[PDB]
Amino acid sequence: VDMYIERAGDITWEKDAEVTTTDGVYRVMTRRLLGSTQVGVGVMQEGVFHTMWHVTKGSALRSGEGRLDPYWGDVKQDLVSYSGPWKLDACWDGHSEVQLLAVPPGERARNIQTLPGIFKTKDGDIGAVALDYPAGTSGSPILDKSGRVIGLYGNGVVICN
Amino acid sequence: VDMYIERAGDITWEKDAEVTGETTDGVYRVMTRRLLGSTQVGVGVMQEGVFHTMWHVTKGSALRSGEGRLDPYWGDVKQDLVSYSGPWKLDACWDGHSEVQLLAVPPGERARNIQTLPGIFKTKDGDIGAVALDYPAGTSGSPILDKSGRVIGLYGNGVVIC
Repeated sequence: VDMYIERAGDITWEKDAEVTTTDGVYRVMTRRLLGSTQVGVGVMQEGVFHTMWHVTKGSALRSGEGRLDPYWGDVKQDLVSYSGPWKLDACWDGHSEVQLLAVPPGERARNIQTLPGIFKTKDGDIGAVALDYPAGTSGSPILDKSGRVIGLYGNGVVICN
Repeated sequence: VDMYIERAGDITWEKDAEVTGETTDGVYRVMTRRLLGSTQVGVGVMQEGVFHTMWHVTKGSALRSGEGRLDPYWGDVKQDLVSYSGPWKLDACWDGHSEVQLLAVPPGERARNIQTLPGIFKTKDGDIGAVALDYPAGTSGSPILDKSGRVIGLYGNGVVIC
């Protein structure tokens, strides 16, 4: 039994993308007996690891030889930061295309340019990436044209003001 | 509490298996409710009014079942087990040579039985059976069955040898 993170690539906006403990994007992996599972994805920015609460459930993560303890979490927002407070502040303008840096289980990271739908929720309107990825892709970062993370896959995108 | 259980089917050995709300007994998805939808975090077993799953699935957190909150009764983080609303009821063990059936309940897919022979895995305390099959995240807790349909362990937790 071992929960660990594994670099899958850099976070950048890609110009010609397909259309429908260093910083970067990581798979969250779990080893239990003879099995190996991708349980999710997250973002290392300014030495803080960001993912969704349901991916880790606050469990400590191995990175390399080191160990990352949960710093901050909210089950309601379904978010968790490791080694530091939440660092992702960018919001979606509500009209611009975004890029999903999808990291599906057993597959390479790839950017996919897409237009979020607006979804009516309890709290109000939020953006959502309407794309189907297999279980364990959740936490994949959503990027604005400036390469800043505007949300995590499964968790939606907040619209500004 | 954002976690709830949902019956996925009956626990039985299937003859024609591939080879390699309800308070009733059976196999359940463990779901979390987010703003944009529900996510399957695990699977468990309702036997004799007690819900069994793995500690890492719920973290001891209360579940919504049917129209009633289930409170954790027993748990061990080390063995990675938790029973709800009563003590642990699953006592059956693996003989160490017989094939078993994994009643896999993968996220967004129907329950299916697959017949397989566990490998023997070395732990600190000794030898245990381990199902060598790859299922997506959220399939952990899926019951492993002897020919009598009794649960001999949960997927990702291995199978105690008698």
